[PDB]
Amino acid sequence: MNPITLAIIYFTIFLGPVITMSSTNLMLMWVGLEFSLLAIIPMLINKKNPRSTEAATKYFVTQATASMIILLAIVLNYKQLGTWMFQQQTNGLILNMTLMALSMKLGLAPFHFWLPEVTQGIPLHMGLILLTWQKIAPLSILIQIYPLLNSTIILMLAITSIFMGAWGGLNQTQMRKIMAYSSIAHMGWMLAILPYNPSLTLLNLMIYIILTAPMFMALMLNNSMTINSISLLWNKTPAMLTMISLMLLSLGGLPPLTGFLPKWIIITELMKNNCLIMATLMAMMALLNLFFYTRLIYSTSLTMFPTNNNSKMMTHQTKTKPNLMFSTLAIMSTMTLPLAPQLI
Amino acid sequence: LREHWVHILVPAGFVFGCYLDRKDDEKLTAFRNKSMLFQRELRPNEEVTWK
Amino acid sequence: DGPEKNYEKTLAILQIESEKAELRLKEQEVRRLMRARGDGPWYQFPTPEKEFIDHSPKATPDN
Amino acid sequence: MMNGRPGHEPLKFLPDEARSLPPPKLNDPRLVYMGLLGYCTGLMDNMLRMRPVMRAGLHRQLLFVTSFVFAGYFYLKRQNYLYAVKDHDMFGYIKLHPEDFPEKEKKTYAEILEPFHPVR
Amino acid sequence: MLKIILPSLMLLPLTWLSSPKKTWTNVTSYSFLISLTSLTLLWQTDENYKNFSNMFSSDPLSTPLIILTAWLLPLMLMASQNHLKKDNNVLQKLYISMLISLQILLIMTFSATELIMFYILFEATLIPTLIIITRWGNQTERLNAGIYFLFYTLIGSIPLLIALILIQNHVGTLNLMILSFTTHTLDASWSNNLLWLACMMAFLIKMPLYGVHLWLPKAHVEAPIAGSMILAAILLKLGSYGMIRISIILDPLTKYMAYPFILLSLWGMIMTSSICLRQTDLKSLIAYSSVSHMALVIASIMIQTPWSFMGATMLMIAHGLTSSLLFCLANSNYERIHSRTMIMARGLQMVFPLMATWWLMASLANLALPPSINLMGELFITMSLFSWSNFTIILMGINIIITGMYSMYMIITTQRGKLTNHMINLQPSHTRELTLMALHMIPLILLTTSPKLITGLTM
Amino acid sequence: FYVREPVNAKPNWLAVGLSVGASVFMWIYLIQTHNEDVLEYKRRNGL
Amino acid sequence: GARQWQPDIEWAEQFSGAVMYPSKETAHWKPPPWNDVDILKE
Amino acid sequence: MPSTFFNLTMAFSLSLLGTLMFRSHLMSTLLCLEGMVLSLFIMTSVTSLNSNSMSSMPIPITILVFAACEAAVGLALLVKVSNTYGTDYVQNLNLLQ
Amino acid sequence: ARPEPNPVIEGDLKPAKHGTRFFFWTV
Amino acid sequence: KRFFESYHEVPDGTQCHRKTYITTALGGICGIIGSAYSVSLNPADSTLEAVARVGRYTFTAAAIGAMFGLTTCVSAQVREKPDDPLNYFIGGCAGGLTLGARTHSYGTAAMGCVYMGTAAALFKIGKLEGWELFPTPKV
Amino acid sequence: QWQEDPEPEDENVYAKNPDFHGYDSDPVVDVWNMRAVFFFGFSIVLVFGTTFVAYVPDYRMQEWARREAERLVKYREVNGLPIMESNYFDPSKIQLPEDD
Amino acid sequence: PFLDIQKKLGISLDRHFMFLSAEQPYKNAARCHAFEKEWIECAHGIGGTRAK
Ligand SMILES: CCCCCCCCCCCCCCCCCC(=O)OC[C@H](COP(=O)(O)OCCN)OC(=O)CCCCCCCCCCCCCCCCC
Repeated sequence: MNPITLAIIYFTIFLGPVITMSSTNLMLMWVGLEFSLLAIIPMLINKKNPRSTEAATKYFVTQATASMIILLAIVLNYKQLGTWMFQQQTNGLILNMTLMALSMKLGLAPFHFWLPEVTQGIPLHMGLILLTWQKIAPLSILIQIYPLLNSTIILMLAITSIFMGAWGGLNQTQMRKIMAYSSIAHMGWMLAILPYNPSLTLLNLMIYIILTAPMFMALMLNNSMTINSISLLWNKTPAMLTMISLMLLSLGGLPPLTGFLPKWIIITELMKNNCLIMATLMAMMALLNLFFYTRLIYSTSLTMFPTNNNSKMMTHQTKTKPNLMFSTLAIMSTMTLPLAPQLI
Repeated sequence: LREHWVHILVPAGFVFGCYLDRKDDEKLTAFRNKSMLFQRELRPNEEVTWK
Repeated sequence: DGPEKNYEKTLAILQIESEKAELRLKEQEVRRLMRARGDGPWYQFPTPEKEFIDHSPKATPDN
Repeated sequence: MMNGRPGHEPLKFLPDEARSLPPPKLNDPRLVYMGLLGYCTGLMDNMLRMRPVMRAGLHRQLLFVTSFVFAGYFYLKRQNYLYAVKDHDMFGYIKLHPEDFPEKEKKTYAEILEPFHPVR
Repeated sequence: MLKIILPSLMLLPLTWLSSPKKTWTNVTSYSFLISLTSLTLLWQTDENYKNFSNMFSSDPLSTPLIILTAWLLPLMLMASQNHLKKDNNVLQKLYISMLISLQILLIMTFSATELIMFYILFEATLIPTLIIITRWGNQTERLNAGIYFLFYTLIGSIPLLIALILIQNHVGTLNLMILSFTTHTLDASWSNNLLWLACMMAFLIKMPLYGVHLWLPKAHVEAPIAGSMILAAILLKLGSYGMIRISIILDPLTKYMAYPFILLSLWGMIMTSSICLRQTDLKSLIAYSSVSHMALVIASIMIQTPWSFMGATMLMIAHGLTSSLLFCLANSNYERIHSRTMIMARGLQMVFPLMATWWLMASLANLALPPSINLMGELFITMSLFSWSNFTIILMGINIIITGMYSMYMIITTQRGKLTNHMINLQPSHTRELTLMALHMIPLILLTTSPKLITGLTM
Repeated sequence: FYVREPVNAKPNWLAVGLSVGASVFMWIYLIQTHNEDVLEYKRRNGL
Repeated sequence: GARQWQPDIEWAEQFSGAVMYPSKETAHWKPPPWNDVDILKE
Repeated sequence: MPSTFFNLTMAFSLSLLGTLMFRSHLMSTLLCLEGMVLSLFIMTSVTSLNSNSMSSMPIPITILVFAACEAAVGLALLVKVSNTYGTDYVQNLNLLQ
Repeated sequence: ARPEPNPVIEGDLKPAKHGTRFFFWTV
Repeated sequence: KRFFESYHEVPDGTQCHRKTYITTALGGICGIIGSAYSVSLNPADSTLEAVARVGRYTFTAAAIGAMFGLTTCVSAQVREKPDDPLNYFIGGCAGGLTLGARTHSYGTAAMGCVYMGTAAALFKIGKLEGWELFPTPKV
Repeated sequence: QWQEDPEPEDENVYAKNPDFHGYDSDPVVDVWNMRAVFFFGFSIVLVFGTTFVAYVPDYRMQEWARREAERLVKYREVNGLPIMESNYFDPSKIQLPEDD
Repeated sequence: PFLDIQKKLGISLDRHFMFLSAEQPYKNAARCHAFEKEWIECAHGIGGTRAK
């Protein structure tokens, strides 16, 4: 990429979420969403492999129709209130549209089909951006409008996502898609507490970002899109085997690690609000997510899979190092739990 | 302290431990002597009942 | 040091824990009230800036 | 939640009102934890990059133990404020709306009669 | 209680920093002394429990265990110096640290005031244990065993998480001290009848009940000796400690919500005891012995009579020490024999004279010989169970007859009969093997002299 | 030595001085902030 | 004299294939090309 | 207007049903997608015009400017697809399964 | 007539009571 | 919607007809929705084949609906105890069995019975204890 | 077939180091890993520990209660009071629900 | 909004034109300019829960 283009695109992919967050005029929030859509598509097809064009053409159609639905909500509001922004008075259907639409861009629940497929055809790098710096934008729009959205729908999309994400993940063996599925799940918890305590959505996101960003830079350190590929981690780079183990169990909710806090406080907030029906079912299938996380643990760490002879050749050569971010985001993530009170 | 710096690790933990457990007392010192069963009046030249 | 220290220490531990418990419950009641009442600093949702209206002489009578 | 409060500083980290609160003792267990959390980050880095774990980057080890800790004092300083605002806010309401949070009289056990289920 | 804990943490720095050749002695020697500091908690010259500080407390029920948890780390590190002596010098220092963290975590869990501190530390102990079982497990099936050990505990665990957050909202603090001195009386609704099950089920799972105990036979089979010692001696008892402190609340329901478990346990005690009678794997038989002798405990922590409780406290500490002793000697046969089969290796006393004396005393502890805390324990649970219903003696009476039979069969077909003709010649006994045993039984003899210390909260 | 020399054999002396020097600026600002803070706290309140 | 059983080739095999728990039809599915580039052309 | 505003809204839903029920060629979809932007542009312009809200007319056009590029990206993906398959049928986009 | 503004909680901040009242974090 | 709700208004065990009708509808509605997702994804081969599947799923679901309704109502009638999770469990027990049959599998009937019945029982308890599902934020 | 190592035999550590104590292969580490384990294990835990545990005084007050009983039984019997009166919390203190 | 970089920076690129009573070009007040004013000077200082 002519480095100039790289700058323009990257600026847009970054001006995209930032305009959304900063503005209050919904319109300006919509174009923030629109830019993000335009900026991400070029990077998605960088290899320009036949799989890639498929990825982008899906991502784009799914993103575009949702963008149009979000605009329709703003256009309708404009006629039910002269304001260009959702208010207490807003017709309920107007808000529900925004939930469905925004739940498509974020890819939650019954609209979770595009994400796993685009996460499969894009590079590991652009995978991260597509999973974590593109969720900030839509979520911002929701978090702003939380007082007004429906508790019922969110919960249904929340629970569905948790289930779909979990069930989908169990079968998958491609890593990119295992992560895509996890993101659907975590995204679910986040949207469950939005109606009740938005501030916790912003924790269940950061922690997801501080967990997923190290996890993916791990997958690419050896650029392994297969579990079999990550399983030979012990030969290619032995040290990351320890933290890859804890980060994945952290992604699932197991108690000593940082990953428990988001689930724990979301459950505490939902029980405070009396959803002890919903919270219980979510926590239970949340346990399904750890099963596929630990199955990967087995292959990568607790058991040593056999390796090819050429692996000795790659050992010889100095391994290009993992950026510092890995460490700082691996530790702050695997073990901050002793510092939970200040996080929330 | 040479080649013996790995023998004074655990022992040192103990001391630090005792330093904290006697510091926890310092914090939880309300009802110092204000408890009912043990509320004696200060004996001459004694600062506080239990330290 | 004695029976005195633990008895008095345990009572201090109970007072902190009793007072923390009463406050945690009162929070949940205050937070129920301000959400529905909207009469307290928490849960004060926004409505558009008054500063952006225009009470200036318009171009038509009757604004 | 706490946003929308009167006087809210729209983008500030810790409003000066937080000056009134005590500063976090530098050795607060938490800041000390952040320190250890940091040292470990450093050690971990050395490990992932295949360097002598402890005897390398003794400059970095310091940057880490000293970056994390620096961050702590100024974060904890805030989180401490946020919690302190929460009481100001909470306690105040209990009073301004007194009737809703009425003091209750608890009958001495002598009076109350909890039923006795025998184990037998 | 930060001397039983901080000095413990520092063990981790010592296992890592120390020389590869000297790593073993620094760690084992120091934790022996760590146990000596643990003995200070036993100085209770008054009834008042010792609330060290806000988060850390030790009452009669926890103190007898914290000392056992600190005591076994030395022993665990002495029983795994053989296997794990074939490792790369960084696999060892990981195993040693894993064992160290278990008692750090277990010491805190047994010494925790806030019930959810119990939960976080409670369910954390699975991480160190699963690594010990899966990473170093000899058999092809440990991946499976690890899954069983993680899911059975985890599915039970999330209900307890919801329940404890639930009581905090209902009462306003999960502090065991207050919860005790506050009025929490459930109201026998249909919902409460569920709360009770939510709180007890997670504890009932790791304390193998007849219905959910399949995890323990599978786990101890492929687990390394140190993991099997930890699971039998401290890990299973985590479930019992939890049931004692959690049933302070949920006071009214267990009067009538316990029948299901009580009957599950007493019939379970008979069947688990009996299948020990024909099981070819020795580690298998000890594990089911552990299920049955722990089925007695869930039937005393539910009858809830003063004697039951301390019968339970007596038996849990006693059976913990005895089971390990049995799992430790089973390993010594396994390492020379190279097979877990009970039928092979017949006649060992002829070739290992002393280990057989340790085998005999371990079996007599296993069955209830009378000048032993093991018998005092069962005698007491038996008494209360009889009080609950005189008929209970029949079922707790078929178990005693069966328990005698399998305990002696382990001695009769492993340590007597004609010697096996020529298995790989059995090298003589190391002094470590014998001490690891002596260290288990000498405390069993000393505790039996003064049973008062391990009697529980009730008495 | 190495046929392909390391890129790190002799220290990046800049990376030392911005790593060491940065940390010593952190402390001198941090310790300053605390004592300064303590004072503000004391005067802003009773003492 | 002990070799904790490290996984053999066969244990590894299962984790290959585009789906772990293959269905009767989904069994036909073939692992995606490692290069992320396909052979189709015409 | 209230009456008409309905027709435009259903036009957007009929265009919604279109883009959410593909059939062969993609260019049809993208084309449908555009049918919505026209309906949104018409509705935004209509209400702005009968609310005499001139401060908002900027939006009716910002909507079109962003929608045009959006479509530009969409068509470049389309050209990319009938360069890799040469038939532009939503039918062959299934490698990712 | 317009409605009145929500009342204003008043005073100065004092270190929070008993500290973060989180789960057993004696803070 | 005033309809479905009616199921709850009249005391359980009474007016089984209405109960069975309502329960049958809900199952059937779910059948349609379920078939729809089943046809939209994993499509059929011929329109008729899919119309059949819609029918199959609809009927099976309608059946589980009926037997649940019928069994629970009658169990309560015969047992004379209106408020008892057990009534529903027997009902859920039956419902699962119908599913098992339609799927021609004894095993499914097993899991079906336990899982389905338990769920229904919990519904009864839920109603009896006034459990709130999808609650409004009241913090 | 794939490449893997041939089964490693287990050494008869008792063939060399005929004084093997079971802790480590080289002899001096072994000796110094039992001279410190029997010592810290038996010599100052089973001995010093049992000494200290034996001398814990009046554990859980059961040495105090066998005297307090004796003076209460001494006092109650001589003054003619019932040795264990039948209600503990005095009836006067209790305010029984009056109606029922 | 989520990140108020506008109030902080003091800039008002997105607030001046959110309601019908905002400054209309050439001071051509829109329909309802009277009401919306009356409905937002009312709900100013009173949060939504009590602006409803
Ligand atoms: C709350 C407790 C939570 C659980 C704590 C205990 C479990 C820690 C997590 C373990 C997860 C991984 C398990 C499997 C690890 C396999 C490691 C392995 O195969 O060895 C190679 C690896 C890297 O090798 P390298 O260091 O490059 O040199 C040796 C080359 N063969 O060698 C290494 O990786 C060496 C470094 C390993 C990491 C050391 C960790 C030590 C144990 C940490 C315990 C922390 C306890 C905290 C207690 C808190 C209480 C409040």
